[PDB]
Amino acid sequence: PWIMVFLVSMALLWAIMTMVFFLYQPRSVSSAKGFSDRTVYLNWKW
Amino acid sequence: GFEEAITLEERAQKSAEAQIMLFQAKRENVQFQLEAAYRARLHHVNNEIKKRL
Repeated sequence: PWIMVFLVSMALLWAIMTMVFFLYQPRSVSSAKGFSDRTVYLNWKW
Repeated sequence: GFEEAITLEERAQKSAEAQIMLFQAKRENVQFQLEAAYRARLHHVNNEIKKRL
């Protein structure tokens, strides 16, 4: 049954591929230190 | 970061208020310069009168 073995093995290898694809830890370490310098004071007239 | 951004906006508003102070000091300085030039021309007139005497 080499044809069914080939099809089941490749379907399982693709299933393992899409299991690993969603195996990640989303690290929300987006620091907001840029806003400490984004604000600019109003320029005067000289 | 959000609290620091709020305080920086407050500092910007205070900078705008001190800009108003700058413009008032500008017009005061212009009046000071004009009055000082009036004093010099008064001094020049008095010095010339003393020289004639």
